[PDB]
Amino acid sequence: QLNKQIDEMNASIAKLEQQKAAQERSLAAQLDAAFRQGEHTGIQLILSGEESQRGQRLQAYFGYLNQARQETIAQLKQTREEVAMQRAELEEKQS
Amino acid sequence: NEQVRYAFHGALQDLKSKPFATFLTVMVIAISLTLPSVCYMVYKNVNQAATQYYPSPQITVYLQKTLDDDAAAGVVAQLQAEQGVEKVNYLSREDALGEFRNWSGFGGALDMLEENPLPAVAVVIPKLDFQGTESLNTLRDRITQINGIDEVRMDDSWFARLAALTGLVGRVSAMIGVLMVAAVFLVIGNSVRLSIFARRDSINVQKLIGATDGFILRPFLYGGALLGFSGALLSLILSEILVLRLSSAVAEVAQVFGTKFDINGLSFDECLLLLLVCSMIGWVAAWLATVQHLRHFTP
Amino acid sequence: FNEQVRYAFHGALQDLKSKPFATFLTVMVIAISLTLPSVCYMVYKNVNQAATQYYPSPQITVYLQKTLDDDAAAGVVAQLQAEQGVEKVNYLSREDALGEFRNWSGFGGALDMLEENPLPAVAVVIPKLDFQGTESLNTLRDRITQINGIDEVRMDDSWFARLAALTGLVGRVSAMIGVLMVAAVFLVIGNSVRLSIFARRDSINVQKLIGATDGFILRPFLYGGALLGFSGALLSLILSEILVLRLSSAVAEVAQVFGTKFDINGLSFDECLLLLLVCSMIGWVAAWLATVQHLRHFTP
Amino acid sequence: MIRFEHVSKAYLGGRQALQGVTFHMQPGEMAFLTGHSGAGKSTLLKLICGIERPSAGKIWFSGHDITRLKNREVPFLRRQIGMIFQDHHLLMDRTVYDNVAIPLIIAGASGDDIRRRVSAALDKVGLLDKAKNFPIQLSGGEQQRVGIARAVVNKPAVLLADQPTGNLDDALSEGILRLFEEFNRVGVTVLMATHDINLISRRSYRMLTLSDGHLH
Amino acid sequence: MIRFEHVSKAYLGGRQALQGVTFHMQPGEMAFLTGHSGAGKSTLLKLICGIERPSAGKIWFSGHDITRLKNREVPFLRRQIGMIFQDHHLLMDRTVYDNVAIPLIIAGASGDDIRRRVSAALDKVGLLDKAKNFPIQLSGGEQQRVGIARAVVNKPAVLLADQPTGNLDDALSEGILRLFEEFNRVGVTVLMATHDINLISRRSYRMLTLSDGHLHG
Ligand SMILES: Nc1ncnc2c1ncn2[C@@H]1O[C@H](COP(=O)(O)OP(=O)(O)OP(=O)(O)O)[C@@H](O)[C@H]1O
Ligand SMILES: Nc1ncnc2c1ncn2[C@@H]1O[C@H](COP(=O)(O)OP(=O)(O)OP(=O)(O)O)[C@@H](O)[C@H]1O
Repeated sequence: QLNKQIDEMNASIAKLEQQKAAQERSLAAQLDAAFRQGEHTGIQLILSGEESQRGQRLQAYFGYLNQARQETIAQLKQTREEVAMQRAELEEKQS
Repeated sequence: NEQVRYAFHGALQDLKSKPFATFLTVMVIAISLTLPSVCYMVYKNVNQAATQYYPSPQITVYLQKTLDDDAAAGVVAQLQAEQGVEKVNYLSREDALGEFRNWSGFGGALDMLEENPLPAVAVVIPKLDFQGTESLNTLRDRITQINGIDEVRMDDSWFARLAALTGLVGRVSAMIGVLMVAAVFLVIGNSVRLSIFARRDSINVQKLIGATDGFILRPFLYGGALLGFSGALLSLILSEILVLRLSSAVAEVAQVFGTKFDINGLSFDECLLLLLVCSMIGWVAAWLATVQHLRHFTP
Repeated sequence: FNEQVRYAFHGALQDLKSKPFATFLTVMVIAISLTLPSVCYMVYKNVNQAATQYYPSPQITVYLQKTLDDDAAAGVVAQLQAEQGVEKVNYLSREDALGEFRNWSGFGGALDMLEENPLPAVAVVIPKLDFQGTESLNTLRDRITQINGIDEVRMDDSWFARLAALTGLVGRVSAMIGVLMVAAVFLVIGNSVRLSIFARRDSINVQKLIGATDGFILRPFLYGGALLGFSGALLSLILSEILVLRLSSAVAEVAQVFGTKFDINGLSFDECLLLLLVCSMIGWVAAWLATVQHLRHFTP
Repeated sequence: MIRFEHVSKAYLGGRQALQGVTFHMQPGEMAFLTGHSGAGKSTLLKLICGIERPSAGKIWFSGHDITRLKNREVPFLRRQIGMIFQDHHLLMDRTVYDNVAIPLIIAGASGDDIRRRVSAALDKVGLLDKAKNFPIQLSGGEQQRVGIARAVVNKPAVLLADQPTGNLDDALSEGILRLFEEFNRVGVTVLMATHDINLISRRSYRMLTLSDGHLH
Repeated sequence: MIRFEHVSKAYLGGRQALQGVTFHMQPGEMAFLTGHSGAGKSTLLKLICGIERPSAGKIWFSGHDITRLKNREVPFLRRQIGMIFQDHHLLMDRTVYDNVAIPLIIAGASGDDIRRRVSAALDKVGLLDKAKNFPIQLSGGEQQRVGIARAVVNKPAVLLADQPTGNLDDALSEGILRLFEEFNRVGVTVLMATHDINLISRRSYRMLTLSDGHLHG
């Protein structure tokens, strides 16, 4: 679509960059978290019920979430190095 | 059975002719009996409070819907092929995304989740008999041999510390309990023996005039049994004062856990057991202080 | 005047040498009654040497806005520890502080598109004990909320006041046991000595009805009570040393699961002589009370 | 019924209290055995009660020899022996009425006849106004008679006494000697021991001496 | 200079031991007060020691007044009282030698003269051989004589005798009565109070009487 394809790709790149931004907020919450986990030997690793198991469930939840971030990178990276390469090749061939 | 009541009506004026001495002897028996009573009530209180508390170590099992959907519900059927586990409650699929967006605070960025690869944990805990050492590690091969899972983790080691700290506390308590019991036995066996040893002349005159073997022991076994009875009764009516002393203090500990805790008092049968034990130990210590003392005056 | 003191001491040991199945029994009762405060005091000293393993109770993590590199974050950290409530803060930051994530927590680095790491460290702040608790927590929140740019004002006191209420419960239960323990020491001697004097009431009678002195009657009984207390405290020290040698093996199992070089540290020499002196004074006071009670009995 | 063969009493101190003594008395007569201070008269009365073993020798009582008897039936012998002692051995913790009424409670008599028997025993010795009292505030003349009133209850077959009338005046010493001679018309063996001679020289039943166990 | 004006003692049981006694005593004077077994024989000695204070009247001893005396002063006026007792007031669970030696220990005597004082006392009484055994293994009649031996040590100024020759024979009674007869050559009074009248019928001394409480003499 010539310039309209580039205009749509700009909005797609903006949405992708916002997904990147949400990804380092996920890693910031993960850090903020991993260090909650922070504790050399003491009392915090016992406490009482519920909330300690909730923290372990949160970090094990992030253990699957951050590797799911890898394939959510890869899913939009499949259309990043191929659609944009074809859009530049189609515009150069028509010109 | 009242033919000779002279013994029971005779072993009271020895305890009433010196009322301050008998009173403060019953004081020391009650004080030395209060420590094992309060220690036993503390032991039974923390034993009752170790039932709904002191949680079992947690085993985390992954049973996600990426592999299969009906197998995640059906794996409950073959996870009973292993003894020791009594709680097999499994959280539903809404719990995983209902807890993450309500406590982690990052539920606003997961609105565009087209596929959800997030698994669920399993609440599988063993009973109290098979706990500690490598008993948790002996059941690894059977859990790893269970199909329908992708991976499993060993995510706890704090329970080994907890059942080393409680083992040390139990060792200290078991060392101190029999030592307090020995303190009670020795304070009965000494606190009455000097009472018979105070009145040697009654033994000498009652033996020197022609009596029988039991008539010498008649006003002394009852005196020792009554002294132990008075000490045990005073200990029971003094331990409840300290129970109501700590009754207000344990209340603030209840609401910081969200529950409500109460004090388990001494029951009727164990109070009668304490009275009978103290009376028989007083009787034995009065017999052993007199039939040994009867052989002195027969050369 | 030392001849009468020597005669009183020799009379006290002449009584204690006679009836060796009775003096030893009285010494054993006093020693078993006194070996409870020794054992609970070794436990009380044992749990106060778990104060280096207890717990930094606030874990406040305050971090400024993004790209807070070099001395810009260090000045904020230095003024964060400039308050009266916080005095020690270790300043770990940048990439080597970030390196604990990849080897400790594992996870995925995602270094292909992470580029610049957005958050090097948070605060690492350890204040001093728990006088900054929830009664005074909102007072110190107002100190740190004045400066802007902080997205890390969160305080989730996961300990809450729990391990507090529990510590107050332990310190109250131990106190109301220990006052009874001290009174049990104060009363077992108080009747062992008193009934020993009551066995020798006829001696006080026959010494009063001849020419005597008011202070001559006291001294053999006072020395007998002092030797009873001294023997009870000495055998209590012996029993407590055997129990320390018994419990030396029991700390070895909890030493492995913590990986620390820990000693029980029982029976220090500054408190053994103090225990002996206090128990000798209790025996002296009990002998004084029993002898004064029996001296006022025989008044005209 | 007292019969003595050649017995020898020696203590653990190696001092021969009685080397050789041999006497025999018919059942139902008095005696007035005396001696010096070093004589063993009171321990001679003590061997009859069986509280002190005769060591080497054979002693006869009624028809049974108290030489190797077990301790289970040692104190069954002294229930029929009304011995008063050197020091007045009393129960100071209880009153004089319960002090006199010890052998009636021992023998198992009914409680209605205990008071009558004790009052009859206290009539002849003269202790009525000082009944239901303790022996602490009784003077030694009264405490010596308390043991006498304890030894004259429930009509003993054999009666022993070592120096009564010691703390007692001569006017009442004669009266309690006729009290002993008031029992000795019903069959009872009386073995009165004493040290004074002036109030026992007015009679003669078995007036015998003792010099380190020797008789004649 | 020991004298009684009109004094008497009441009791917690309501019985009157004395009804008013008036007697005077020079230093170094014998006495042979006697009576029945109900009169105030031993009680009068208990008043004159200071063991029992009178309920009525006031009492003077030596040169002072000893009625209503403080408890801190009555042991200081008992060292010079050599009281013999009726019952054997003796230190049980103690040997004979230190039992006689206790008044020397009260007097603060040294460790060298105490043996030659106590052994001389037990020699003059006649109980030297029984100096290493206990009173529980002594004879009953010679448990009194160690009481006399305890009463005749350290030269008491006033010697009181609550019935000696009680468990003593005929021949030894004049032997122990003649023990007090060289005490009259020095300034010490003796208050012999016996029941039998045979040992006083051959002696001419002061003859006091007690009868129900009335003394006069
Ligand atoms: N328990 C005893 N242990 C050792 N020797 C004893 C004991 N009792 C008495 N004797 C000795 O026995 C002898 C006389 O004792 P016993 O009791 O018969 O005297 P007694 O005749 O009552 O005395 P007295 O005539 O002076 O009143 C003495 O040598 C005395 O030392
Ligand atoms: N503390 C006392 N309380 C009450 N009554 C007492 C007390 N002491 C003695 N009596 C009584 O008062 C009287 C005084 O007797 P006391 O002591 O003078 O001896 P006694 O009659 O001469 O006798 P003994 O023959 O023993 O010498 C007696 O009846 C005695 O029981």
